[PDB]
Amino acid sequence: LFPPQWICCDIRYLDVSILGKFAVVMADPPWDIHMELPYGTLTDDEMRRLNIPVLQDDGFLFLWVTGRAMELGRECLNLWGYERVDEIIWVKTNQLQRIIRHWLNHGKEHCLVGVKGNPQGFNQGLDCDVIVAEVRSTSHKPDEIYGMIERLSPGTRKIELFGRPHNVQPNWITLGNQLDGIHLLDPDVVARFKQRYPDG
Amino acid sequence: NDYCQHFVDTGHRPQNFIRDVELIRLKDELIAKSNTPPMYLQADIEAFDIRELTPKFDVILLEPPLEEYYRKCWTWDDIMKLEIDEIAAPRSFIFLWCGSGEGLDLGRVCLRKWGYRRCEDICWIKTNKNNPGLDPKAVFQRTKEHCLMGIKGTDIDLIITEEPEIGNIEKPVEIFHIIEHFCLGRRRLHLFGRDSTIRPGWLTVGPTLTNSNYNAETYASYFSAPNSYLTGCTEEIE
Ligand SMILES: O=C([N][C]C1=[C]N2[C]=C([C][N][C][C]3[C][C][C][C][C]3)[C]=[C]C2=N1)C1=[C]C(=O)N2=[C][C]=[C][C]=C2[N]1
Repeated sequence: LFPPQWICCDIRYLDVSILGKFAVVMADPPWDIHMELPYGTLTDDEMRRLNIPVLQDDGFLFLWVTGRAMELGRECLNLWGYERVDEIIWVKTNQLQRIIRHWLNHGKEHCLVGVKGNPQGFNQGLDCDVIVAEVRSTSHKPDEIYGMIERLSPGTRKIELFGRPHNVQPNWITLGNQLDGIHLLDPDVVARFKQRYPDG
Repeated sequence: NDYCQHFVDTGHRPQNFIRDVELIRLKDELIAKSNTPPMYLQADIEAFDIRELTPKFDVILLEPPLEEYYRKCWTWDDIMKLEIDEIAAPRSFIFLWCGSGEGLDLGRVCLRKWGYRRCEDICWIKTNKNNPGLDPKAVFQRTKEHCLMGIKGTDIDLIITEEPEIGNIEKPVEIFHIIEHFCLGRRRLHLFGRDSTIRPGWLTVGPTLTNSNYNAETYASYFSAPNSYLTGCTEEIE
């Protein structure tokens, strides 16, 4: 196990190649659901043009979706050269395990699961595709997904895009523009960073 | 509590543990007052000029028998060839049962094809309380089915029941409750319905139906001014 690493940055301008390859990529991106939202978004093009394909030779993508981002994420996920093999739903329960509140109340959140290439070693079929968990936070996923994924690919390198500070977990490099600076430890990335960003 | 971490220990799906699974009673009774007689037509849909159904439909429930449902079938290939656009009304809805495999994708392709945009994704979440305990492509044990809701022209999104006895192909009735509570129109069609699903306010059409009562002129007669427009939730008009 490897302590949390992270890099505050615009995930539009960064040279993700320096970081190499991960068995698992996850993103909870700030989609341009045109609500005039209370945080910064990416346009569709920005998302399409995201430099995902560089991060994995083989392995899995965990992409969170919502509203129209259910259609666009599929697009993004195909354009990035993944096939979707699973769609995890999160069921939001209160502290008493009752469900919580577009023609219907949304009681669930969706996380598409993409595969790329021929991945091996994975304990496929260990978890099931429903997560039942309290809405402890505001706009965040549940800790349960880091559980499910480590059980899936134990001990491998994993990266997270648009991860905010509390999403930082062992084995996970977290990229995002709301992280407290840079914290890196894998010397082979330290090496590759310094020379690519000679003064950050 | 990690109910995924638990399921792994035992085989009790996280959904096993969801406790509670000003009444809407008038709405039910107004649905009931408005409801047409049930109708049904035994028909080989593949072998069946689809345009032989009228008037156009305010709502459509597509429950086609997937290869996967079993561990004559329809492939997404076959389903996608249907000409649903041609019997949907200008302002029309559709509820398409998609399974949990390719259907979550190919059904969206279907919706766009027939001129729908998906505004809701409804999940049937199955429990294994009576049975604590996959296709090769899959990564996780699959424990839900999806119904996609589509709109053409300008209650929660979950259903919790026990996993049916395997090979029993039926979908929770709750679906009808959700449709009927939207008050979308009285012109309602169930494709690939069975004898078992026949229901007042619905035209069931499918190959396995053992009897037919359907007649276009007669059916049409049920929506002749002043009944054409009604919600299904309104009163009738003397
Ligand atoms: O770090 C960045 N974004 C952080 C981040 C991630 N998200 C995710 C959500 C959506 N939550 C989804 C919920 C529903 C589904 C289940 C899980 C929870 C909401 C807000 C949010 N802010 C960031 C990096 C960057 O380069 N950049 C560039 C340009 C503009 C913005 C921008 N932003």
